Amino acid sequence: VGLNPNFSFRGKQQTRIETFSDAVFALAIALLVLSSTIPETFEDLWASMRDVIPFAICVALIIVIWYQHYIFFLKYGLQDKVTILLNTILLFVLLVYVYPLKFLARFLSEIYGGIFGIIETDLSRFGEYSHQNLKLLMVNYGLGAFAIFLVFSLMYWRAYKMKSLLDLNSYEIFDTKSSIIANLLMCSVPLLSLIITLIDPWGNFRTTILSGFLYFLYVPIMIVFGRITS
Amino acid sequence: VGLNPNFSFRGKQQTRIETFSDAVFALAIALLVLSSTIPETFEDLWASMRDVIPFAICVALIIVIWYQHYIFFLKYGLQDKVTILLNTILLFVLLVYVYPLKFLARFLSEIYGGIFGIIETDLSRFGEYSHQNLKLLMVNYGLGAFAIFLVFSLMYWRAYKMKSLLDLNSYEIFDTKSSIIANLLMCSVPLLSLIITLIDPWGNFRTTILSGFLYFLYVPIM
Amino acid sequence: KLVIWINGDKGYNGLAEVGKKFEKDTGIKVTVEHPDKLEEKFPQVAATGDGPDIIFWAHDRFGGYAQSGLLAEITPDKAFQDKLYPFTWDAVRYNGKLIAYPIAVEALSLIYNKDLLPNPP
Amino acid sequence: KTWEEIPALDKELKAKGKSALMFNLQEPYFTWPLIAADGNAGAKAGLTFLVDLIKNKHMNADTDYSIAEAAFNKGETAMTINGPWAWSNIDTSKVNYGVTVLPTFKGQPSKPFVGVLSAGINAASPNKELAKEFLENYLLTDEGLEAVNKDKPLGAVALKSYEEELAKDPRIAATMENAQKGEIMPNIPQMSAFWYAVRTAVINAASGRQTVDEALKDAQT
Ligand SMILES: OC[C@H]1O[C@H](O[C@H]2[C@H](O)[C@@H](O)[C@@H](O)O[C@@H]2CO)[C@H](O)[C@@H](O)[C@@H]1O
Repeated sequence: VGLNPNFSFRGKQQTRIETFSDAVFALAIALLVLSSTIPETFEDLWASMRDVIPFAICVALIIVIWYQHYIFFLKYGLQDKVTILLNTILLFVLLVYVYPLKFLARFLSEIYGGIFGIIETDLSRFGEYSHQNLKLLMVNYGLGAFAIFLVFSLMYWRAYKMKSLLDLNSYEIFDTKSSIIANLLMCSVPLLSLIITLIDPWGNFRTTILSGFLYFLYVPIMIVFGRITS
Repeated sequence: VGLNPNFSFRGKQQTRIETFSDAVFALAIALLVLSSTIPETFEDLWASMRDVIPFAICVALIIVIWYQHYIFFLKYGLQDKVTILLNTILLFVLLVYVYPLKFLARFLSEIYGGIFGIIETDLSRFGEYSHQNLKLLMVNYGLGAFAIFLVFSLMYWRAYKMKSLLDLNSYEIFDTKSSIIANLLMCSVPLLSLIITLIDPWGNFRTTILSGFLYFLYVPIM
Repeated sequence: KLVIWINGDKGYNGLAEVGKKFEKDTGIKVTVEHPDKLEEKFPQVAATGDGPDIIFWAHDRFGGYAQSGLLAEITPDKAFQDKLYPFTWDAVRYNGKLIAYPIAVEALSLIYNKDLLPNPP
Repeated sequence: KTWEEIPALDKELKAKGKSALMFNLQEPYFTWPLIAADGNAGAKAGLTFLVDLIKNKHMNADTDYSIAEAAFNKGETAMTINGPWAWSNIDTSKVNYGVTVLPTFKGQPSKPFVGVLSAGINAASPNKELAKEFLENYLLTDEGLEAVNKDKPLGAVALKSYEEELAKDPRIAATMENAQKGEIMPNIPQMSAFWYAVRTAVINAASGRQTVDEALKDAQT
């Protein structure tokens, strides 16, 4: 049922923090889709169906965050001020990046649409694709991703700080320690793009290519950390 | 209380996946209605009252999905990655067909309104009803319905794959197997309309007319 | 004395509790024995000596006993016959004669520790 | 989490008719972690703090194993310093207890001495082979150590087969945490004279006879 067979799930009962959180995750994925205009004609209907690829990418991304949230609150059943604070920071970041994700997802769907040869529609709608704007694109979304994983690391550290109060066993202590490392390692990749973009070594699009290409190198580093624990 | 007296309901306690899901079903049916503009004059009010027939159709359709969801999570109490994945795909499909259904329900509510003789308002409001558009319509809402029943079949198959972990008895195994068949049989009707509209045997409205008729004979064709 | 031979991995204590209710309603003793290698000790002892009155084993060993003449033909009335599944009676039939009473179908399964292994092979 | 924040906590608790920390001050094994937290300059720092606790009336002068144990189990003190063996008596009482890392002193951790409970055979015994049988085939077995452990906990057993059961216990985790922050005692013959030197030194400074500087002078000799 769960991630670890040695973990004793303290948060099987639903709480207010989790109920509130569920609404906000639902509210996020739901308003991402339902923020669109209602089709009034066949032309609008076909236009609206072009949005499903961008939405699928966004939704997939948000549930992945929801899953990590579900697992944390399941593991520790925490409900204190500091957990509430860190939880709010998380939902706050999520919320401010919902509509920007809708944007990024639509933009990248057009770029990848052009490449594969499915469509040939204009990108002038997005408003001047300049070096400064494409750099700010990385820095923005990179700063968002870094923060989410940074907060997950802080949340696990708060549970680690309360290990004795939570009666955590050697397996659970190890999991908690590994979960901190995992989230800091996850955060490192957007932190590395963001830094590369902010320095801008090449002074041109090359910077943005490299910054974007680091997301493709998540998979190998994740495998190293997974292999080390096994 | 439940569907089967021989089934032991593992999901009587509410979980996060079910709470999140409930918000999204509510968020769907609620934003379908409340996506409309607030009437500022009687003219705007009487217009939003025409919209209730399509809303009733839509709401009825969404709770039917919510019911199937309620029964699945009640039966197995599942909460694993794969169940989360399949559950997300479902809510994703739902969410994409909320505003499209608001449109189809309005589109049919106008056509069927004209037939019965309740109203006599135009269908040019819907912007060219060409063969390709009315074909694409049946391919769209047919692809949506197929993919919702397809997902319900996958969800029941995931429970069947975990039969021993869930300690399912002979009655429960039978129910699970029957629920897979039911959902694949439900999915087959939209899969047929969709294939008819795509192949297009007649090359004219004879195709689209049939594609809509296969849903009216859901029970008999099953 | 009513003597029954059944394997030691089965429920002989429970079979004895049935035997204890039999003695209350009749007066006959019902001892339940579980000797080692009873499947190959029965056809040697039952042929020559007395051995048991009733022998319990999977149906596969009974055809050999039937050919050798070590088992009485079973003659159960329709009403008793009807209480058991007709497929079960077929397993206890050798050359159109019922050679035993069917009790239960047995098959090996994979028994696993859910704590050490939640999703077994 | 720190030793230096106990006086504040004690002021808070004494108002409500409760002590903060009560532990065995007579036996030096209990006071050594605080003394050895920094280290000499480290022993002088650690002991002066311990002396200031008794001088500020936070701890009693003649606090022994029994009155400390009893006070914690009764629910009079909020904290105590003890080993695995002490847990069973707490379980007997109706006290929701926790076992955790020892407090830090001067930022650095308090280094508790680590002991390995060990069974030795007396050289002047005729039953040497009978004792070897008992120790190997009956005591140092899963079943054997279980019996001892359900009476009064042994701590982290030396048996390889007991790793899973040890790891499932939160108190063992806290014990291993402190054991890593501490160090294993050398077995050397001088340990006896050492322990006696520390036992007197701590008692003299606690009661109010010898100074902290003069305690380490007499102890190093
Ligand atoms: O107090 C000094 C004393 O400490 C250690 O003894 C411990 C013993 O190891 C524990 O098992 C526990 O019972 O308490 C004893 C102290 O009260 C040293 O092992 C010993 O040499 C030394 O005298």
